[PDB]
Amino acid sequence: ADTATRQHWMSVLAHSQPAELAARLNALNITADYEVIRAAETGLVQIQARMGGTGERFFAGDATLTRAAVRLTDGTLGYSWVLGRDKQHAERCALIDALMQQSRHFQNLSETLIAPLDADRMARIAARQAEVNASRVDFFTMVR
Amino acid sequence: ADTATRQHWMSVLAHSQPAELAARLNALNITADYEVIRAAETGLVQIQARMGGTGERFFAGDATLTRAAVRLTDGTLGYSWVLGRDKQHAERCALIDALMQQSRHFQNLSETLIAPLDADRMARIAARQAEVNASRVDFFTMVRG
Amino acid sequence: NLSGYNFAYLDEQTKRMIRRAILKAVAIPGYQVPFGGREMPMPYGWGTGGIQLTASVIGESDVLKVIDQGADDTTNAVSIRNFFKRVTGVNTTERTDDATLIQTRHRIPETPLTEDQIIIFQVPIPEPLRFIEPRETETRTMHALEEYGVMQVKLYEDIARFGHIATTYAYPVKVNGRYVMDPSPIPKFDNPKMDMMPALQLFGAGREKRIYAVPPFTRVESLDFDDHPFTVQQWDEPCAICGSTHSYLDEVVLDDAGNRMFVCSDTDYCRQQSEA
Amino acid sequence: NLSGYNFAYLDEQTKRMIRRAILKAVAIPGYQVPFGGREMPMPYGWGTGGIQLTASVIGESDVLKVIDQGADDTTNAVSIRNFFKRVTGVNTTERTDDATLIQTRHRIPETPLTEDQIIIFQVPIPEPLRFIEPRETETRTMHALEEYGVMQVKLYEDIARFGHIATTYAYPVKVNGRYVMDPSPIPKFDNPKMDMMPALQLFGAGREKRIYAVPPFTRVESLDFDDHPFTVQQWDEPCAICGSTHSYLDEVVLDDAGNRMFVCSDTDYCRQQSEAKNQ
Amino acid sequence: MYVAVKGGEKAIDAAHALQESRRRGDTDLPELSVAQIEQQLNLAVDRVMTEGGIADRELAALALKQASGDNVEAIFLLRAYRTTLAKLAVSEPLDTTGMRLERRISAVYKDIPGGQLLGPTYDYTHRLLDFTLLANGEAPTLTTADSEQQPSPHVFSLLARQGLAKFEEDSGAQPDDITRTPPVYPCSRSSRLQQLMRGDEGYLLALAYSTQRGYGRNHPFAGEIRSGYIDVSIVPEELGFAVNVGELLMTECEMVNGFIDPPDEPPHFTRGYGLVFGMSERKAMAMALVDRALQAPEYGEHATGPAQDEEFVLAHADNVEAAGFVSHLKLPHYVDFQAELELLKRLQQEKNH
Amino acid sequence: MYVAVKGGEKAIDAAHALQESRRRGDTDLPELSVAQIEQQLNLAVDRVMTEGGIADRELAALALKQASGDNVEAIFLLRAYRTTLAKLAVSEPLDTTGMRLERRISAVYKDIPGGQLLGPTYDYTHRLLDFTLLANGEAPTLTTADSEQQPSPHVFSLLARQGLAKFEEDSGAQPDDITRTPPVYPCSRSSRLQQLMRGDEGYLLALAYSTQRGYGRNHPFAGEIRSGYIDVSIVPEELGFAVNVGELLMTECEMVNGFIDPPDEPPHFTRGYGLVFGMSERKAMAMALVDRALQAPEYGEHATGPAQDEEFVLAHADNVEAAGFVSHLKLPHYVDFQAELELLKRLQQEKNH
Amino acid sequence: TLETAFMLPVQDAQHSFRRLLKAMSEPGVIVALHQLKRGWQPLNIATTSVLLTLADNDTPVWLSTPLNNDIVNQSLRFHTNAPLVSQPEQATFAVTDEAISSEQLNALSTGTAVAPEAGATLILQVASLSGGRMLRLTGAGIAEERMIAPQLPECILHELTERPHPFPLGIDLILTCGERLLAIPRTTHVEVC
Ligand SMILES: O=P(O)(O)OC[C@H]1O[C@@H]2OP(=O)(O)O[C@@H]2[C@@H]1O
Ligand SMILES: [Zn+2]
Ligand SMILES: [Zn+2]
Ligand SMILES: [Zn+2]
Ligand SMILES: [Zn+2]
Repeated sequence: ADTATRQHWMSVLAHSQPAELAARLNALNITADYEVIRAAETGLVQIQARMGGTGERFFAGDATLTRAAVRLTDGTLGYSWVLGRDKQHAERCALIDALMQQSRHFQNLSETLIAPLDADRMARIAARQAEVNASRVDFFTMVR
Repeated sequence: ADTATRQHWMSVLAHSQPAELAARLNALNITADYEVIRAAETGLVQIQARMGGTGERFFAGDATLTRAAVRLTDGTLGYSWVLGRDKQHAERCALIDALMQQSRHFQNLSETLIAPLDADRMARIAARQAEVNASRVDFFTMVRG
Repeated sequence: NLSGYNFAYLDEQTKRMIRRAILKAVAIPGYQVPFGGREMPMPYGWGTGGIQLTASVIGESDVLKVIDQGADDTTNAVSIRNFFKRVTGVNTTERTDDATLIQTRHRIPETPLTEDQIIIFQVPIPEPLRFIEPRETETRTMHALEEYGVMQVKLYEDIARFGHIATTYAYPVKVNGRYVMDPSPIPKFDNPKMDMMPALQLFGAGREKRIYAVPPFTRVESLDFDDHPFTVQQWDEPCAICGSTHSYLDEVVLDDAGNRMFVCSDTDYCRQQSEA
Repeated sequence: NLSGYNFAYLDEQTKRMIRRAILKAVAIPGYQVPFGGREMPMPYGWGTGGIQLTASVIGESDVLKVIDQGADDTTNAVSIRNFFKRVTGVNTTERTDDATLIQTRHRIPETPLTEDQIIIFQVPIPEPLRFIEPRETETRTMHALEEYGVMQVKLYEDIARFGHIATTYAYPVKVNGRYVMDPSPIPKFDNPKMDMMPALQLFGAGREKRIYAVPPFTRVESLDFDDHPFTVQQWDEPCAICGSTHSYLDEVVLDDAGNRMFVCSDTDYCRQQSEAKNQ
Repeated sequence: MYVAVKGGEKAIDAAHALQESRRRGDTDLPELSVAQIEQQLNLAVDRVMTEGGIADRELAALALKQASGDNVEAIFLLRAYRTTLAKLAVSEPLDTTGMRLERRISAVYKDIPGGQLLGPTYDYTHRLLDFTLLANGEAPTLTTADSEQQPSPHVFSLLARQGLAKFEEDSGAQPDDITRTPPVYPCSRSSRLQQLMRGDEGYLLALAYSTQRGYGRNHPFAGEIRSGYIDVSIVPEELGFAVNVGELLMTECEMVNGFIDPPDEPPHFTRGYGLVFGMSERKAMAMALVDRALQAPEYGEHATGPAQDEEFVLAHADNVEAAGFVSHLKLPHYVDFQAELELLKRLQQEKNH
Repeated sequence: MYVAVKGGEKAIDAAHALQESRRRGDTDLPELSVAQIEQQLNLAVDRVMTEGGIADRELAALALKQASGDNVEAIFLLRAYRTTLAKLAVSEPLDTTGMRLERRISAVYKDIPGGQLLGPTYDYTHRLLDFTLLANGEAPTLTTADSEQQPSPHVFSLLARQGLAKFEEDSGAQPDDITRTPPVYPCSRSSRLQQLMRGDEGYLLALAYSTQRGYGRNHPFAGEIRSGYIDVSIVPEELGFAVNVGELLMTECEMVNGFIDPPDEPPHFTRGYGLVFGMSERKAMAMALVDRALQAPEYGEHATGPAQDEEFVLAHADNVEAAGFVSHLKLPHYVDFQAELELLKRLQQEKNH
Repeated sequence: TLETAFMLPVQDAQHSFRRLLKAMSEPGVIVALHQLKRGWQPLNIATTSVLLTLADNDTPVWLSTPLNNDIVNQSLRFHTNAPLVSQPEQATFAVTDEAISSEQLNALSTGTAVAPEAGATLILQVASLSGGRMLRLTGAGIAEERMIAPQLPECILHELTERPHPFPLGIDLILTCGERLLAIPRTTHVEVC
């Protein structure tokens, strides 16, 4: 069932900020010899939407998507797909994807890299939700 | 001070940039006492344009117009209407108009205030026109395709 | 390489697809090979099919020669040359002799095309019989059926309607003895030049997205009748600059009252003659 | 009490023109009087016509009541009332019977209006025939000649298709036995309140540049057929708050399951019924 | 029992606070100035000046900054500000023949008096994003030529003196003012032009493009595009003579739109006119094309396409009205929708059960 | 049509230099960066992203900067830049039920499960020009509330569970892609929606306004407006499982339109749909309204307004095509006009000797 | 010299318009305009208030010869800037006294069927708002019935009772007596009892 965990940490990497991810990865002081089998390339991802939110598919434009791939010494392949055009960010995400598949870095990086990034993103999301919910319109309230 | 001369110096004042007018007037240091008949008021001027440039009139929108009127101790009324909203500029233009209506300041300001401002505007026009002419073109077409 | 852009301004997927289509077209001379690229907006009308081919086949070491109606001074030709200088950085020349890639609109250069050269023609319409057959379903199959007599109808009736063959532009040809192709609206004067040319000719239509190529030393013959052989009217007027009347002459307008003059369309050959 | 702007935010020429328009409208009950409407701080289609009418009419001694959807707590009503407070500094009330000027969007107060009260309506489409005939160049002549048969044809077609008249709000009325007038986008439930009312009714279409009015004690008759009379909205439930059964109710979906509660649109009347025991 | 409570004002105030926070954006960046928008986003400023109705670059830039770049919102801000100000005067009709030309081109004549002048333009440029603009830089030093400007009479003056066109002669008629009175269709050409100058540029551009379908490949020609400074002057009553109050950068397009043969008159080229503030060349050309299309009733033509339908074009041309009346659907409508719901429930309960 | 022109290289380069120097404006002011434009002029970037077709904030801001604030030129730049990019993947269909809401409103009910979340919006602001923006200041502090999002089911789900409307079911049909094959009319609804999302905002706004005023009325109700972040997901070939690549800020509009009486089904409401990048919602509302208008063949209702005309609406909504058409008319057509001159002159001689 | 205007032009004009609107929407009701303390003689208080609160550049004003004084014209075109016409048919606000004639009354503008509001308003100054013929009023603005006995000229009484101009055409009449004002719109049914 490692697919779900790999999806989780890949999404945490992609949704991260290049500044946050770069700073944390530099702080970790963790690096293993890797080769970029796929150079970080920024192209398009076609946006697919649904009529009425649930109906037939239609095309709703394109977004910028960057992808990179890195092979570690032992042959583990790490991939990345991040919206935008930050190729160094994509390379870092691919490197972390490769590292997280090694038993030496899985738990360590989950405790030190992925979980903290997810927590920071959740914290800022909650703050934004508070600011937004300040704008809610109240009509009725239960009274005992 | 004929009507043409008053029109000339009023146009020169209006086209003068507010900063240059203020700086040159302060450098002149020829300051007198005057009573603001009409406090500098900013409103709108309705723009009349012509169909094809020469036909019947229509209204091509509006532009901001700041008007001011001034009076001197000797009863000379000065005025200014300038595009924009700079009230201080409008009242200053009215002041200079009032001052130049009288021979005390007329010749002096015409020789050392209005003429330098007009010359500066002409120099700016000439520089811009030269750099624009740098893009003058002469296209030659070809028949068929 | 222009910053933020791919080399030759095209994504590598469109390049690869157009390259595959070009190879198929070369293997099938005269056949309008379809390719399924995307829609690309361009300011100048010329380029929907020619700029794509040039971007697909242009390299860093190529020397590019952009031609509009034979001329290099044309505004569109200069714009396309500058565009390829920006997005590829290639060298550009005013001489057909020193050029390795010649992108042209509706004109073959007067100078003979030598080996190791590719000439690219913008094709507004890649199938000549679009003026007769509205539905394309029969158009594709009739090529295999070889039913090329239908396009002979316009040639037959041109003399009836005018007394002479006036189809001096986009005159249909039969290449390799098999495939009826319609080049760009090049003049009848240049149609002979396509017969067994040393260079590789590429034809690309963008609004229809069809590519066809003429391999070097490929037999292409004008379509006509034995009783009315394909002939090019000789020019009895000289060029106002160099005088020589051995080259197709275009018209340049000098005033607003209709005054004009004839000058060699291929400005490169015109300069070669003038400097002689 | 103005913060730079003229009283009621409008210059005297604009208010004088609007006042002449109002007088003409009162003199021609039901007819749409064009006026030189100006662009207001509220976007067109958000009540600019009603705002301009109130600005022309309102005085320092007036108590303004602004309700949208029957409530003073609506966002648009809050904004309009706050704007008028900034530019006029007048008294503002939520009780209809205590108000002098009442500006409403899509609701006639449940409480009957008294003699000296002026109620001002916000109208998106002043023309009752606009949907049958989009062009004003035709509806102006249709009103000039009194060729209202097309509205009756529309009602007939609704009856034929559905067996019921399809129009539910903005239900066209006949005013003073002459003019087919479009009311505000009020529910047809409120249509009977316009008949022989003792209050002056003003209708401002700011985006469409039209003003019309119904004088006090003026005949107002919703259109209908003899065999298909005029009927009003009715709910099988009373109000979930005050237990009322004669007030225009509205749905408030509570949860995703599908549990509903019907409560009065006219919140002032709802409060009156709640404080005075329950219905 | 769900007692009603008040949360409306505290809702809108919080919403506006969030909107202003979004406007300011990230605080680590300097807040862009109104002057920067005026000097560098000059085409947005030109559009806002043209559609908002006030030729005041600083006001248009302020409206753009306050609208978070939303051009429609800035246009409506300037239009609402128009009501604040008082009409101090009315200028003399503008004289576009005395323009100080930033740009002057013609697509019909090569040798026009005064010479062709491409000026500042995006024409002939490659639509390649300049990624060097992602960082600081400076534009190239400007080339210079002769500093003198020759007289530049209108191209249509030449066309009229050649009998191919009709000179537009003022008859002294008083222009219509839609800002004073509501439009009354059919409209005079002055009213149509005034409305068009306020019309949304996308809508007018689409209408002009649709007018192409009416005819074949014989498109109109830009008889003359002329962008430059026009002197604005007024005749104040305190003086009685004309006073030069300033100058405005304006673009004037005269489109040659083909020739017609009026009865008992020699055929001549019909013309379309467009006048915009700033260098809004595309808007001016669209205005000229739509003006020519709306000239149908006076040429005895039949409306073939919406672009030639006067009421449809003019009633919806105004950006402020369309934007307001489309956005107003965000207003609550549960009273009206409840009336719809009741009818549909009754219809459902009778159609089936 | 196409007139070959020679001899303008120097003048064209000088004109481009002039245009770039004017875009930079007065060098005393700082250079308007791209991060500033995307943060502080966010609504212009929203429109340019939606119409151009690339949901990249920085690219749209760069295109706006290059175009000197012109939205049509910026859209052209972004649309052209889209050609140099490789299509790396196709996302999973967006699930707007998972949207992280910045704003959510419903005009069909007074209150709904989730609440009327105004969020950032200029609605209810008094459009009085704010002159304090002529100088620097400080953005207002944001009041905070419960940092939670309540279940916000789509209002159309509520309406459909009552039988008053129909769920939009997925038939599995492959969406049409105009970005690969030019549209052929009549075009499926997916192609229509794709073209509507790319249409000029100011033209679809006017078409929607026309429908509102009675030119093809559809009795619209803003059933729901949502603005928030939606996760984008792909299924790479290298892997086999869906990965999440980021989130996009988008606005979705679901219109409740007039009900119909199907021959063998209970009466129910119809519905339009709109979906745009960013928080520019009037574009989404106009998209929904024009979508419902163009659904006329689906519902078998004959068109009575221009907005119900599919060819008219869709063939001219593209900014790039109309802008290119208008720009062509500027190009030197000296020869073509000379042909017209001769044609006109003969008519003058024949009808006037 | 020129006659003065409202002491508080904004507030006084608002109050005068509200009184006039009360009178117009409820025909037969007498209202007092106590905001201007001295009318422009021959013009009384109510007529002067009406002119000051409704007249401006857009509305031509015709003054009957008995009321067509010089100082009144000066003050009217100075305070309101309203055009002063010489014929009744060119007027938006016609002003007259008991000496009105049938020709003048019929010359006024009744509007058009498509633009009924493009007509004229007759500001009539009467000897008294009581003591004349007893008149019964029914229509919009009147709950059941109203009784008023203004001293009207025979021509104006005929106009009111017979309405030669069908609705929506017609002139809205404003009877004025000193500070008191009564209004009869074109939609009011008047009989002489
Ligand atoms: O044109 P305006 O400014 O006078 O707007 C009047 C009315 O038009 C819109 O439609 P609505 O009735 O739903 O509510 C809005 C508004 O109250
Ligand atoms: Zn030669
Ligand atoms: Zn209740
Ligand atoms: Zn509505
Ligand atoms: Zn052309």
